[PDB]
Order: sequence, then C-alpha cells, then structure tokens
Amino acid sequence: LEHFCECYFNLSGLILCPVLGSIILLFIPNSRIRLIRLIGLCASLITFLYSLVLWIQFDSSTAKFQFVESLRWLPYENINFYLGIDGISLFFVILTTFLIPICILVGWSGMRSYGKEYIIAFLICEFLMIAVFCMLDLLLFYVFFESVLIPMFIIIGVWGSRQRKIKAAYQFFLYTLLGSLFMLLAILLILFQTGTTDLQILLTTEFSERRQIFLWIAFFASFAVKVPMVPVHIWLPEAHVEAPTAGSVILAGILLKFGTYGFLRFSIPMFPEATLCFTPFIYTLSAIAIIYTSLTTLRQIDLKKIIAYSSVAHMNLVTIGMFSLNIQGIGGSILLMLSHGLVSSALFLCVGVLYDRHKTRLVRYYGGLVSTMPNFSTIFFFFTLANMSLPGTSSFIGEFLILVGAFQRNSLVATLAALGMILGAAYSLWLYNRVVSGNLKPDFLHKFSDLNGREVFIFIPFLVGLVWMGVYPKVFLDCMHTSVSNLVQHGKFH
Amino acid sequence: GITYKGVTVHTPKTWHTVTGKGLCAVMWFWILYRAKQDGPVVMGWRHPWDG
Amino acid sequence: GDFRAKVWSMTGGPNCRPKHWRRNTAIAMFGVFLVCIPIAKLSAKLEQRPHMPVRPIPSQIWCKNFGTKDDYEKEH
Amino acid sequence: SRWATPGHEERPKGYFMNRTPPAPGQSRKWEDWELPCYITSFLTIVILGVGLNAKPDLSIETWAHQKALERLEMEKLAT
Amino acid sequence: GRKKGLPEFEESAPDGFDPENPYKDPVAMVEMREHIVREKWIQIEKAKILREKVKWCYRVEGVNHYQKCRHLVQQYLDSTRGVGWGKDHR
Amino acid sequence: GGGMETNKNKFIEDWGSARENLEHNFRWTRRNFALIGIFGIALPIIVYKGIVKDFHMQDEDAGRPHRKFL
Amino acid sequence: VGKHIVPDKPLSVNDELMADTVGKYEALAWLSGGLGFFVGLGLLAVLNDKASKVPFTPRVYPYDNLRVELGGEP
Amino acid sequence: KKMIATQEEMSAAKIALGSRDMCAHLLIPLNKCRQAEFYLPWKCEDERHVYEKCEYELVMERMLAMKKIREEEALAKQNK
Repeated sequence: LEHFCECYFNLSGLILCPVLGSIILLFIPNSRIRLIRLIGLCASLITFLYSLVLWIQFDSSTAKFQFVESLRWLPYENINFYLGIDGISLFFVILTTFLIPICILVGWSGMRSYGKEYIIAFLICEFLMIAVFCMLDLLLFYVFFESVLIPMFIIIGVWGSRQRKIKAAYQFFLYTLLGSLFMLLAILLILFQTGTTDLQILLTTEFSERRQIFLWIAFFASFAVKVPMVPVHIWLPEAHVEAPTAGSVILAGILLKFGTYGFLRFSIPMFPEATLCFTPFIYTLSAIAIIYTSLTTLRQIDLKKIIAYSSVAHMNLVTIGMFSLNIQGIGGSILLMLSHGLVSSALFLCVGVLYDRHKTRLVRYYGGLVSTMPNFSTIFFFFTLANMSLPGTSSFIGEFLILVGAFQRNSLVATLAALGMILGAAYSLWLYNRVVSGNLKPDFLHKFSDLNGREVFIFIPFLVGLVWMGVYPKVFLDCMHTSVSNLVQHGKFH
Repeated sequence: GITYKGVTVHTPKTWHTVTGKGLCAVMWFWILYRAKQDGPVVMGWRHPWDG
Repeated sequence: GDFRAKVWSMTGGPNCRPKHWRRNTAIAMFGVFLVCIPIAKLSAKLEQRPHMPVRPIPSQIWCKNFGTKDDYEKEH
Repeated sequence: SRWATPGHEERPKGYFMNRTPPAPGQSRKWEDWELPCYITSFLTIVILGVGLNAKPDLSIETWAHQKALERLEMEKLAT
Repeated sequence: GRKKGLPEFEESAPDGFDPENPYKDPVAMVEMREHIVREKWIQIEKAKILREKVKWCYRVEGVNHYQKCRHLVQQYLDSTRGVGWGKDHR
Repeated sequence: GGGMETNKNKFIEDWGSARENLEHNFRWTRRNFALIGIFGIALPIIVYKGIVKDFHMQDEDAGRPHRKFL
Repeated sequence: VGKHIVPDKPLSVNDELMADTVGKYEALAWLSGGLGFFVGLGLLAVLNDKASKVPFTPRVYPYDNLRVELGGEP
Repeated sequence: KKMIATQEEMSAAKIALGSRDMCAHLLIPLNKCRQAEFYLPWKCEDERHVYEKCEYELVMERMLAMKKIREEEALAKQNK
C-alpha cells in the first residue's frame, strides 16, 4: 500500500540532504579545506531550514501520524516500511537538525587537522538520528539506532583529547550494543505473534498481561541503558567526558533522548497494562538516580564530569514525568527532553571554550575568570541558571509540569523528585563560583582570551531558544497536546 | 577643626548640626503633643467617647 | 588596573568614565521613553477595573474598561 | 566634579569579541562562516516569525473551546 | 492543500465499536480513542469556562463572594471532579 | 611565559588521576559491605515499598482493592 | 589575592571542600537544651490552660451567625 | 441591643464579614466618612467615637455574661 504524501516538503528529502552532503564530501581533496567546511556547513544549515518548514506545515488537530510516506523493501510488499511524525517526535527532528550545524561550527578552527572525516562523521550521524526519530516500525527503529554506534565510536576514539577515550569508546559501544540486543529479541518475539513490525498495527493489537509484562522488561533492558537509569549509567561519565566537544553535544543532546523516546513511542502505548504494573518500579529507580547521582555530582572535580552527571539526574526526572501518564507529566517530560538538549549542549560548549584554550578540565586550576573573560562568565552564568531550572528558563517549564503530573499520581515520588531543586542548585552554583568567581591564579593560568565572534554566535540560538521556551512554551505545547492526549488515553475507553 | 596632640577632630558641617537638633526637637515636641492628646486614653483614665 | 584596560565588558569594567557619557545618558533616556510609549498604550488597553472609583482618578482619562465585568455569569 | 568634568576614556577598554580593529579606512574581513550563518539566522526568524503566525490555529484547545461554548449555550436556553 | 477554518470532526461515536471486546474492530477502536480524547477536551474547556465565571464573580463581588457566587463555585467544583486525566478516573 | 595552556601541577594532577582510577581500590571490606547493603539494597527497597504503600492507601481511600504491581 | 598557595604535598581526598572552641556533640547538647526551653515553655502553656479562663462569651453574630453570608444554604 | 442594619445594607456597604455585628448600622456612616476623608485620623472623630462606644458596649455585655457563668462554676464546686 503506497501511502505516499501530497506535501511538497517531506521526510525523504530531509533524510537525503546530509547523505548527499557526505557523498559529495567523499571526493574533495583534503587540500580544499575551505570548500569542505563551506559544503558541510551549508548542507547542515539547509537541513535545519527544511525541518523548520516541516514545523510550519504541521497539523496540530490530528492524532494520526503526519507526512506519512511509505518505502518499499520487497516487490512482494509483505514487508513495507513507513515514515511519519507526530507531536511527540517533530521537535526532536528539529533539535537534531539544529544541533548538527553547531557541531560543525565548534570545530571550525581545527578543521585543517580534523579533515573531511569529521564533517562526514557528523553528517552521517545526522542522517541516522533524523531517520531514527522518523520511523514507524520497530525493526527499522532498531536497525537505525545501532547504525549511529559506528560513527559515534569513531568520533569519540579519533578526536578525543586523551587516551582514556579508548576505554570510553569501548564501554559506550558495548553497553549500547547489549541494550539493543535485548530490544531485538523483543522485536522478534513481537513479530512471532503479530507477523508484522508496523507500529500503527501494533498500536491496534491486544497483548496478554503475561506477555505484556515480559515484552516490557525486554524493552526496558534497552531503554534504561539509553536513558540511562541506575545502575547501568556508569558508561555515560566516561563517554561524555572523553569525547570531543561536538561529540559531547551530540551524545548528551540527542543520543540520550533515544531511550525516553523509545519509552514514549513503544513501551508505554503498546503495553498499557504492564506499564501500570511497573510504575512503582520506575518511580523507585528514577528517585534513587535523582538523589544519588545529584550527590555524586557535588563531589566531582572535573568540569565535564559535573555536567555529564547532571544529565543523568535530569533524564531520570523525565522518566518520572512520562510514567505519570497524564497531560502534564508527558507534556513536561517532552519539554524537559528538548530543554536538556539545549541547556546541556550549551554547557558542554562553555567547558569546551575553556578547554580549547587552557587544556585542562580540573576545577582547581580555574577561578577568577570573571576578571579576564566577562563575556564568557555572563553566558556561563545564564546556562548555569537554566541548569538549576530557574523560572523563566526553558528547563523550569518541563520540570514543574513533571512535578505536577507526579503529584497527581503519587505524592511521595513527586516529593523525592522535588529534592533535585535543592541538590541541582548546590552543584551548579558551586561549579560556577569555583570557575568564574574569586581571584585568578597566575601560577596555573596567566594568558587569557574571551569569546571570539564565532563562539558568541554559537551561543546566540541557545539563549534565544532557552528564553523562548521559558516564557512562551505555548508554541510547543499547542503542537503536542493532541498526540500527548491520545498517548495517555491509549488502551482505555472511558 | 581642632587638634589635640596628634589626633585632630574636624567640626561637623553646620547644616548637619542644625538638621539633627531640629529633627529630634520636632520628635520630642510631637511626643509631648501626643501624650497630652491621647495619654489618658492609653492609661485607661478616660475613653475617646467621654464627653 | 593594568590588564583590565584590555578587557571588553558590557558594563564597562572598573572605573568606567566614558568621555561622552552625558550625551549617551541622554540618548539612553530617550530610548526608555520611546520604549515606554507602546508599553503604556498596551497597559491602558489591557487594564480591567470592575469597580467605579469613589472619586475621579487619572486612569479614567485613558482606560475604557470601567464597570465592564458586571455580567460575570457570561465570562468564558 | 564627577558630573561637570567629562570622562577620560576616549575609546572603550578592550575590543568587542577581542578582535583588533582593521586599518583606518579599511573594513573587517568576514570569515567564511558568517554569511551562511547570518542568512540562516535571517531565514529562521522570517520562517518562524511569519509561518507560526500565519499557520491556522488547529489546536485541540481552540476547537474544544468553541465546541464547549455551544453546548453550554445549548443546555442553558433549553431548560 | 487544506481548506481554511476550524477542524471538523464527527459529533457521534464511531459505529462499529463493541465496548465488550474493544480489540475486534481496530479502525473503530482507533476512532473511539480519538473521539474520547476530543470529548474529554470538551469537558476540560467546560471547567475552564466555568472557572472564568468564578474568577470574575470574586473580583466583582468582593466581600460578598461567598453568598453571590455560591452557585458558580458548586458548578465549577463539580465540573473539575472527574475532569481530564487528573486524580479521578471516569 | 609561553602559551595559554595551564602550567601543570604534579600534586594536583596526581589527585586528579587517583579520582579517575577509584575502581582499582575497591576491596570488599566490612564498611563497604554495610554501605552497599544499606544504600544499595535496603534503601531502594524502603523507597519501593513506600511508593507501593502510597498507591495502596489511595486504593482504600477510593473504596478499591489493592492494585497489583509486578 | 597576594600569592595563591601552589601545593607541594600530595593532595588527599575531601580537599575540594577544605565552630572552633566548642565541640561537635557539646554544641548539639547546648542547642538541644535551648530547644528544650521552648518545649518546656510550650508544656507550661498547656498546663496554664488560658482557654479555660476566658473573661467573655464567644461572639455571636446575627442571622444564624451569618450562615448565608459565609456560603451556607440560603 | 437589637439588630438594625438589614442584610442588604451590609452587603451594599461591602462590610467585612467580621464587622457585621450589632454595631453595623453605625459602621456604614463611619466607613463612608473614612473613604471621603482619605482615612486621616483627625477626621470623622464623631462617627468613630459613636461606633467605638457601641463596640465597647458589646464586649462589656459578653464580659458580664461570662462574669455570671464563672459564678456558677464555683457554685457547682461549692456544692459537690
């Protein structure tokens, strides 16, 4: 059944753009560095504009999948795959298309040593990440998710700063592969029952409570590694710290979102009965991760480790929201996911600004920076506040909505989750003050440069996006509520 | 000002001394004024409606 | 001090004494007053006073929303 | 004297984004990334500034508001 | 292309929906799920319209709100019990 | 005198590397056994039962039986 | 400010984070006594039972204690 | 002491519920004087003095009612 779309801008062209960029960049000699830079940046920017147009034609009254286009695999047509988005995946496509040009711009100065391999790796990552978010099939979702492991492994290992990147890349690859292997088993068990992997059909098929429980456990084994939930989160600090800056931006801003996206797209709607049974279990794991990892963050001494550990606590608050199973909880969970991809990405950009100049991540060396880099200090303070979920910032909207949705279900989990307001404030301000405030230490650092024109421009869309969501989240919530409402109602008829 | 053995004290500005004395004098008068208008009331001697 | 003279900042750093600070201060005055004009117009458009004041008040000169929410069983 | 004697900073301390000014009479060279980025930034505001304010309001909230208004009208005038 | 105007939906529940075995007509199952979501959103807007009434009664009547808005508060509080997807089921 | 890179301190870097390599120091002592038992096992079970009990107390407030959980 | 001390001895743990004359548990005992003053004072307030020596009768408001004016059934 | 100000007069005067007591009929002139005179303390001394006397009269009445009740608590004890 050729369910092709009538719109002019569709998902296939968006998936094809960065692929064309990579193919063209395959054949350009490494002496034409200017041309390589320009072509990569332009391909990413056109992809961003294309995704913005997809936003423009979005229809916010339907709970159906929009811009659905079919892609055929066999002329037998037994196995035929569909692409489409709804209010739950649209903004994540947008976020991917926006973060990739940032990743290219961050490594602009070193592009004479990075080479076309760096741009091609990021453009290939873009294609797979956009595709993952646009899949209406369990099997294609699985296959595209693992494809990102190859370029992410390459990015971490080749362009990481020090040789701990070896261990980091190994751990990342092995943990993620294990998780994806448990998902494969569940996909093949689903396919044994239903004879299909088409998501829309699965949303209309009934599962037994026993097999719902079991298949939910099989999905959890992958998603909890992706989120990450305790105690399988220890790969994250190594991988996100040893990666290059743009690698950290992609890892924390997009790849982390895949486990929570998988909870919203597959487990929660497809197995409603099992989801209710495991709700105290998810509540306990998330609450422990929020309290415990926030306290570990307090005692970290590496700049990138503090930011990496903060990401774990923010993502477990997201899981409390999505498993609250109401408009505020799921609505807040998606907004926090988007906000985190901007705030943590900006924070990894601040640390990279410091590291590119002085080549150290230890907090003890820094301090006093407000007297030499006031521009960086002001930008760093703003994203420090956004990381504390200050009202008026994008992160406060998602945070409070999740707490609202949790309070209406279980007042205890909402209380433990609200403890991150105290803990998250403690490590964010302690980090900012030890780096920016105080006096300089000329025996460690004596030569300083504030942000240049490229770094300031890089920070601009992050400030605008954070403010825009923090003061007027209605432009996002309006386009989501119809898909959110039907996700909550899935499996009940009263 | 006046010097007494090393340590010198400068005289205050004239309007500073005038305002200080004047504001407290305004305060002392307002206190005596009020105490005679509603002093028996707070002592409990009479009541406001007495008359 | 010595190195802070080579450091750019939005607030001007230490002991900022711009030579033309008076014309810049007066230009800054005008910008705020020009910014205030749309704000005041929008404020006057948005205010809601369900109660007539006991005496005439300065906001009856520009605001036309006095005694309007009497029909409350119609508000949506 | 702080209000009647002008300041001494003929030019502000430091340089904006730490770039030395170009030679007198000369214009700064734009780096290769500026033009594509400033065109993307301009097109971003134009698409979102116009498109979001020009797309129709199809929220479930706007449709239900109108629907709920008529049902409360229809149960009030009728008993 | 799309015609201008507010979205249009069927007023009535889909015909073909057996509430005894909801997983027998899937096209109707999906359409019932969408219809219930739309119906629930209508009651949500109902309580919000009713809430605007309580607000302006308090603002208009002041110290006399307990007697003058007794009826509106009852209506709002009844509409909010069992509303949306909150702390009440049906 | 030369460069923007930090002048490394041998003592501060040693403190940094000893932090990264903590897993080589774990020994399975008495204190660790108490700490892992209390905060790795006992406390999560306490939070789990508190959350379940919170749901159950709601069930008997609604005149409903105790909802089953995995 | 003047000259920041550069370490010359191997840095120990709990250095990122590193009340003089009075000991730890002795301060807890003195604060506990201070809070025990509020406890004893509060108990004395119960023992006093001022509510039982009220020198006037509870206010009575007209119109059934303003039953309608307080949101009751009219 | 009998109730004078009807329910409608108090509601139209927008009297705080805690001041809708037996002396409400005198509060209405007082508050109308207070608003018209910007609540300065040297104004409306006449309406204020009249209303305060009524409120003093009310509290003394309830004080005397308890003065009685207290004289019967001991009667029960003196005969127990």
